[PDB]
Amino acid sequence: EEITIKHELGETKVKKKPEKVVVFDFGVLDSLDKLGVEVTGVPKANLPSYLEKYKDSKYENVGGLMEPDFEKINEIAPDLIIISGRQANSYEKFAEIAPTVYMGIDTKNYIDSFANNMKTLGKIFGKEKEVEKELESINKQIEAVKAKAEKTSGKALIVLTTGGKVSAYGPGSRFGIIHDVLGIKPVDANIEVSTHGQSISFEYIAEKNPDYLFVVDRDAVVAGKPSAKQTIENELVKKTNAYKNNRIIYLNPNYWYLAGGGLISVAEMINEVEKGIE
Ligand SMILES: O=C(NCCCCCNC(=O)c1cccc(O)c1O)c1cccc(O)c1O
Ligand SMILES: [Fe+3]
Ligand code: NI
Ligand code: NI
Ligand code: NI
Ligand code: NI
Repeated sequence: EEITIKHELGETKVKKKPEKVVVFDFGVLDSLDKLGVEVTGVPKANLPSYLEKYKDSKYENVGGLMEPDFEKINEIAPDLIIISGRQANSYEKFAEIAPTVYMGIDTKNYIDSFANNMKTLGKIFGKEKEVEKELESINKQIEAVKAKAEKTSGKALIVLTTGGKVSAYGPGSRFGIIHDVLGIKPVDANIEVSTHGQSISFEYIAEKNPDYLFVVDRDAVVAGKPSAKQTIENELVKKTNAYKNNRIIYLNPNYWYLAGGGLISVAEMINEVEKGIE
């Protein structure tokens, strides 16, 4: 029983319950994990800590997030390839091999895109109720943090560290869920939305003077070398409220940077926010 999927990059006809599934989005991979859905191929080179089981030799290595092994993908001859924003530009290449669905998060409507992505997996795999149950759990999660949020005021800044440099995310960004969904107040509400974040210096941080400084150590997951500490915790940063209040919250980059938009990653993401402000 074939079905047709509409997505940002077009329309794909897909066999229901495809036998061989290749996944280039870790959110999706953690969602299929979460659902008991079996995958064939993953890019093992960038696997998140929490998805380390997909290193097993039962799974085919199809390369890296930025470096798909196209020849290997061909030899697998998958029934479905699922990609996201990091591979958007290779859509045609993938679609040439096998039916390819694109599943990205619209950051203007994080939760709505998330839900539709998940519901599309529900459809493809016959997992509609399991999906709805998980969507419901995250909804209650949100409301709770949404209450805890409104309890207090105090403004938040979201930063990312890569090689001693630091860049910022605000509403509508890849990390906007903090502001947009969970109801934390942004220290700067008009931050130019950018996939690796608006470049800034410490001069900027110790100015907007946030109560909460959410940090994402990019180097921990792209270099394998955590830098987040030393980049951040320096004189000019330490002057802030957040360092004095011990509210510099290092967010887990395995979830936040390599893998969001999945049943597991979004639940975990929300929990790191909750704990961050309790
Ligand atoms: O278009 C993208 N990157 C192209 C430029 C990347 C230049 C090199 N990057 C890395 O080495 C790297 C490796 C693994 C995961 C990443 O996100 C990385 O950026 C991109 C899109 C959505 C999210 C991202 O994050 C991206 O990057
Ligand atoms: Fe990146
Ligand atoms: Ni299941
Ligand atoms: Ni190869
Ligand atoms: Ni081969
Ligand atoms: Ni329902």
